[PDB]
Amino acid sequence: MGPLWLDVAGYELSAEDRAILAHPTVGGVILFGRNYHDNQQLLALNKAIRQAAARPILIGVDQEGGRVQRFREGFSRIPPAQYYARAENGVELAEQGGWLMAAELIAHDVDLSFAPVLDMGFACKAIGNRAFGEDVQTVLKHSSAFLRGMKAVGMATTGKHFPGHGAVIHLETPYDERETIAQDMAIFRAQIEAGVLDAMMPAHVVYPHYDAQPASGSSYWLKQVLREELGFKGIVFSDDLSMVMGGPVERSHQALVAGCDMILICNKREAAVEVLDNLPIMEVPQAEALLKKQQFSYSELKRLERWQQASANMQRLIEQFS
Ligand SMILES: CCCC(=O)N[C@H]1/C(=N/OC(=O)Nc2ccccc2)O[C@H](CO)[C@@H](O)[C@@H]1O
Repeated sequence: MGPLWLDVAGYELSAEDRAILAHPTVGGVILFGRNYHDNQQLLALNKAIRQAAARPILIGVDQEGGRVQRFREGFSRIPPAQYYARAENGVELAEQGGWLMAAELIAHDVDLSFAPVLDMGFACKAIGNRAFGEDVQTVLKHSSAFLRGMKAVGMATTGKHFPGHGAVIHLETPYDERETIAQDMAIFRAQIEAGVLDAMMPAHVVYPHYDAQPASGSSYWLKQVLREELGFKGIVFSDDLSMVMGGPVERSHQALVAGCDMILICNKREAAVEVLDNLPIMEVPQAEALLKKQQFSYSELKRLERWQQASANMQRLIEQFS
């Protein structure tokens, strides 16, 4: 596995996608709604991605529930992360949501969902009900549940958006000017200390009190804090670098230098090709810890009472608070 995550245009691999997936700088494919028509087509696409690469490769998607669930039709609908703590058995339901989301992805040959959201509060329009709660204990309590469900089916976990995007309220980059973000960061600290996060995705947010760089490209945030002060041992992602530093190669290089193990380039095939063409090849062997640890089909999954219940329970929960 190489450092680079990239994406494809549609439902099937093109000739160019195939040549791209063969390149050892590629380490993963991130999927979107546009890569999804139906269950069968998705299996077919993921099998083609794995064939084209002819080596282990990661397949990921933003499947959080609520406002962020790329694959809905033919899947169990997963509620907004916010809903769990609002039920009377929020921990129980949040673990069901996590296991169910992860289990259905796996049934469809997807390695991981980029989740859970560990941001605190609902006031940032882009986060909103994607957050588990509005205080440290509600977030920890309910994200841990969700995260235990992911782990139970053998899916690696990615906390986002480090060090916390919950308080972001007119430049190329959002700002959070509080002189302390200790509570937001405490959430991330507890999950790291508990050893439950396989990976971390940082926020594209500047915390001026702390550092001039958006956290996603910050040596302070990604190395001094994330590694040194907090002891994170897992995979650090960058933010989407297709969006100061220079062109794609320099941006990719600054992200890697800053402390990312893997970099994402979405929605810009020519920037990705420029990076494939020009970046020296590096291996990211420790990204293999992100490959799903289980294997099964959807109809095997549906034979579990655990599935029959989580599925009915998630639909019920969505109805309750919608
Ligand atoms: C903006 C709130 C934080 C967020 O939603 N970040 C997501 C995220 N956001 O991406 C962008 O905002 N990209 C972008 C923004 C402006 C210009 C160009 C790209 O990308 C990742 C991969 O898809 C997701 O897993 C992240 O959770």
